[PDB]
Formats: sequence, C-alpha cells, structure tokens
Amino acid sequence: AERGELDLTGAKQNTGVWLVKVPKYLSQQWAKASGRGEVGKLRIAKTQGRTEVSFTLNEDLANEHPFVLQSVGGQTLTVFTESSSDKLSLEGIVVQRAECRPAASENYMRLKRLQIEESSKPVRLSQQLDKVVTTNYKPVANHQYNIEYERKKKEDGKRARADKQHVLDMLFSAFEKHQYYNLKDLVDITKQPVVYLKEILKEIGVQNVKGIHKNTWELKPE
Amino acid sequence: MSSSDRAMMNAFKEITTMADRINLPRNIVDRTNNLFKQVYEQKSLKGRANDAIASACLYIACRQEGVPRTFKEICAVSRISKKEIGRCFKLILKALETSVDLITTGDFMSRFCSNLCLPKQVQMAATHIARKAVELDLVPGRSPISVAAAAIYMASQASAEKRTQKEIGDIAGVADVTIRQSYRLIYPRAPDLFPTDFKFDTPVDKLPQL
DNA sequence: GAAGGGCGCCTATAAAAGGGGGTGGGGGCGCGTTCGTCCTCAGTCGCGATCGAACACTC
DNA sequence: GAGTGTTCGATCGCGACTGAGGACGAACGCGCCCCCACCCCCTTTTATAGGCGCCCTTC
Repeated sequence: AERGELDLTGAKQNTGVWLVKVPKYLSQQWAKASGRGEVGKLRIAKTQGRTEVSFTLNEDLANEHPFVLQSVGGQTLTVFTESSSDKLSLEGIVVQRAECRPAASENYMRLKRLQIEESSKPVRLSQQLDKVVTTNYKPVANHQYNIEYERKKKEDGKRARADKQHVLDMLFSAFEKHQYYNLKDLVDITKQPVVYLKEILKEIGVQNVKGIHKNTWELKPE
Repeated sequence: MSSSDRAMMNAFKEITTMADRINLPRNIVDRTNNLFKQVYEQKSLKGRANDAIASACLYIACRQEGVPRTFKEICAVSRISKKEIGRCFKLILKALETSVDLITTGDFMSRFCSNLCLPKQVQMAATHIARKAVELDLVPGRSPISVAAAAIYMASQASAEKRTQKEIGDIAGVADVTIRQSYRLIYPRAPDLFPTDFKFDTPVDKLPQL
C-alpha cells in the first residue's frame, strides 16, 4: 500500500481491452449519453471470409457507424489507471484497436458544415471599428500624482530626533542578525534624515565598501 | 560629451512625445523647441522641473499660434499639476519678458462641435450666441469655455443634435452644475442670442430649464 | 437602487521663518568585455654518445 | 702466438627549432551608489471669486 505502487492484476490476469477511435462530433453526441451513459448498441457479423462490426446510435442519442479494425502489432499496448484516490492500477492489455468511420451517409458538404459549425468564430480578423475618436479627458492634475497626494498628506519622513537612544537599541536588534548592513537598509529601519543617521553610524561604528563599493556599516568590534 | 544638455535634449524628445499625443503641427513644436532653448539658455529657472517648462512652453505656443489648448488638455498629456504649469508659465513670461493674448470662445467651437460632430450651422450659431453674450457681458464671471459650452448646449438644444449637459460637461471637463449655472445666466436671452440666420428645431419657449 | 440638486469645500494670491527634502553635479568601486600573452606539442635535423671494428704493445 | 685496450665510423638517442592551439589576464569598459551643492517646501491671516466634491433627497 503506497502511492507509487502499481497494481499489476489486469496484466497478470491477461485482461484484454478494445481500442476504438471516434470522431469528435460523434464524441460530442456521446457526451450527451442517454440515461446513465448508454449511447447505443454494437452489431457484429462474422462470415467465412468477411467480418463486419458496426455501432448504431441510441434513438435518444439520435435526437450506422462501421468500425475499421487496426493492427496493434509492432507495439504492445496496455491500459493503466489513476483513481480519484490516486491509487494506481493496470486494468489490462489491449487486444484490439479500431476506428469509427462514415459510410454511405455523407460526401463532404455536411462535414464542411460540421467544421464550420464547430468554429463559430471571427478567427480574430479585424472587422473594422469603422471610425471613432475616443479622445481622453484632461484631469487638471495627474491622477496617480493626485492618488499619490492622498497618501502623501497622511505622513511625512520629516520626523523628530528624540532618539539618541531608541535607534541604537534597534541597532542591536538588526546587527544581531548580521554583522553588517547596507546604508539604505539602515535608512529603512530609521525614520530620520540620512545625514543625522550618518552622525549615528559614525558614533558607534565605521563602514565599508565590503568589496562591493556600497556604503555598508557595522558595529565596532572594539 | 554633453551631460549639461542631456535633460534639455531629453525634454525635446519629451516635447515631441507630448506633441505626438494630440497631432500638433510641427511649426508650433519648433517655436516650442526654440522657447525651451531660450528658457534653457537663461538658466535662471534651472531650479525647476523640465517637463513643466516643456508643458508651459506648449501652452504658450498654442496661444502664440492663436489656438490655445486648455491646461486641462495640457494636463492630459503631462504629469504636471495645472498649478505648477501656471506657476512655471508665469515664471517663463517673466523669464522671457513677453506678453500674451486673451482667449476667445470661437477657437474651441471647432473641435468640441467636431467631437460632437455638430454641423457648422449649429457650431456657427453657438459662436454668435457666445459672441453676442460676451459683447453684452451677460456672464461676467463664468469661464468663457463654461460660457461657450452652455452656448453650445443652447445651440445643440436649438437643433436636433441635442445632448445632455453631462456629455457636454464630460467633453469640456467643466462641472455639470457650472454649465447649469452658466445656462441660467444665458437663458434669459436664449431667444435673442441666436443668430438671425437660424432654423429652430425647438422653440426658444420650449428650451429646457435647469 | 440610482439620479439629482443643493451644501459646502477648495482653490489663487501676498509674505516670511525653521527643518527636512530633493535633485543635480560629481565621483568612486565592482562587474563585463576583448585581444594579447604564455604555455605546449609536434616535427626535422644537428649533435653527442654508443656500438662496431683494426693496429700496436706487452705477456 | 694469443689476449686486452683505444678511437673513428657508424648508429641511435637527444634536444633544439618553429608553428599552431588553448588558457590566461590586463587594459578597457559599464554603471550604480555615494556625497556635496543648491534651493524648494510647509503655515497662518485677511480678502474674493471661480470652480467643485459630497450628501441628501427623490425618482
């Protein structure tokens, strides 16, 4: 009992299955399967030198498809499953392949219509516009700038310096995570002018290029 | 090998990119390019945003071509507040020491009526209505565009091509109440303000009130 | 719920001070690119060593 | 008579010589981030008028 475990029962039972190719329009008729899922009935006639299989649509499904049998030789085919409980199972080995084809029921016109019917689209072609002039309103002030304004008026970066103390305490917190930080990142924790900040970082630390040019600051090892 | 001009150089691309959005004649743009160059050469206003100056140069050139475009319009193509454009504008007038001209309603009769696809007869009727109204100073307060729009409204209301004030208001950008007020100011003379060569679609008596 | 008109708000100008901002101008340090230098092997030939061989001296 | 030692010829090993190829670097190059420099930005009152947003009500 494991997710990657495949049931081999079908194969080991030598279970056989049949494979049939079916056109989409018929398959679209089949998605409307009558009742629980019945679509019709299959008829099989075998003779001493001729074998005929065909399928006939359910009268409900209607509101003859001959089969062409194909070889499965050259490539062994088996069917394997994935449950809705994600369990894996091998149901069987393919003992027959076949294709559903039209017979004496159509030349081309309906198929052409069927193709047309499936489409029902303008392919994407540019069908005019004909002519318009959707000129764009002047908003007396830049909208986003204006939107910026509602936000801007709420708070300023021009804050006070009652902190020749609260900022150093915060410095212990940051530098506890890493020895050195970028000046912009130091600016992010702070709410004070960089020049004032520069005065602080000079006071308890020095700085680097860290081999990356960037003004990176750290606490004094001494 | 030219860092000093590079904001000016970019400004004329941005001037061109600003003239591009509303299909402006190149002669206007050229004077504008010349105006900036002059403003640049003074450098006295180097403590100012280039894009505002470009936009102000643009407002001036239209007036210099006798076809001003509203700041509201000029705002549509720029980020600069009308206030800063006006501010920069004043500075340029002082910077370049040159006078300007007063606006006329008829200069905007063309495109707005065009934007409404109104026939020349309505367009021309509005212009007279506007012209007669200003000569009589029937509206010594409201902006001439606001006055013009109501005249256009009145005119449109005097033809089959009637439109709601909000649509007109939407096209002119003015408040729908401002037209409504301006209309209240012109309405007393609605009948006599019309040109002598006109064909009513609705009697002046039957002109709506608001 | 959606439309509408009325209330009330904003703006525009004038004048300056204190503190933070911001853009421009200027500059420094790292990363990216390209051609030249350095290293190596293959190939031929001269050169030195080694194998082949004859004559003179001692036993 | 026979046995041993020495040297030029000859034979074989060697390395020098020349070129092409692969890998390396350094000069050249790119751009961001740093900082100083220059100068706006915010607030109030008093007066005025134009434009205007939001709410309340009614459809």
